[PDB]
Amino acid sequence: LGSVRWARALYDFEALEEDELGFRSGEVVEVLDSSNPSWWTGRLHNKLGLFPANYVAPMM
Amino acid sequence: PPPRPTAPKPLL
Repeated sequence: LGSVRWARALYDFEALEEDELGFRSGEVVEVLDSSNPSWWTGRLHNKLGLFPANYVAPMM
Repeated sequence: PPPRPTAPKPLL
């Protein structure tokens, strides 16, 4: 499936809605779901949420 | 950064 399990933040992402996982550039995000082309699901610092797929670099 | 996505978000 080519799923992404980890991704590096390329840019800062500010969460503007309650379902969003914000991060700063360079942070390594755990990717839980990479199948939606726009919004991926991740975990970071014990927070779960959605973030833009093209804001990160899949690792490995 | 790039523009935010505008697609509807899936549920979690």
